[PDB]
Amino acid sequence: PGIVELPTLEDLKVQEVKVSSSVLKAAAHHYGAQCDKPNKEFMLCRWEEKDPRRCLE
Amino acid sequence: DGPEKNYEKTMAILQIEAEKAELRLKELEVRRLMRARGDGPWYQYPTIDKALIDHSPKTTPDN
Repeated sequence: PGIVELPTLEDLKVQEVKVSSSVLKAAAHHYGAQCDKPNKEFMLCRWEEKDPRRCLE
Repeated sequence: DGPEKNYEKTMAILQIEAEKAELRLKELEVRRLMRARGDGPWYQYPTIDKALIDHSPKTTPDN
């Protein structure tokens, strides 16, 4: 009934924030205020496209 | 009464009964065609209405 499309390994390569839970929570408030433009556009695309494979970038 | 009474009157009996006869035969077959194909005003069975569904954004993205 069709194919499954998923971007190859090289596409989903990126260094991840390697800090732990407490670090993120402590800086979460200031992180939300500063880096919201990338957050808002990412999750808006997540809810609109309704597919991570079209929102990996 | 003469023969024009019973003659024209019996005509009326036959014509009315003939139209009634053919309407019945049409109804039996119309009812059959409606129940089989379903593309008709009657013989339609309840389906869940769309307005019950909710389009508001949910907690999870993928919905």
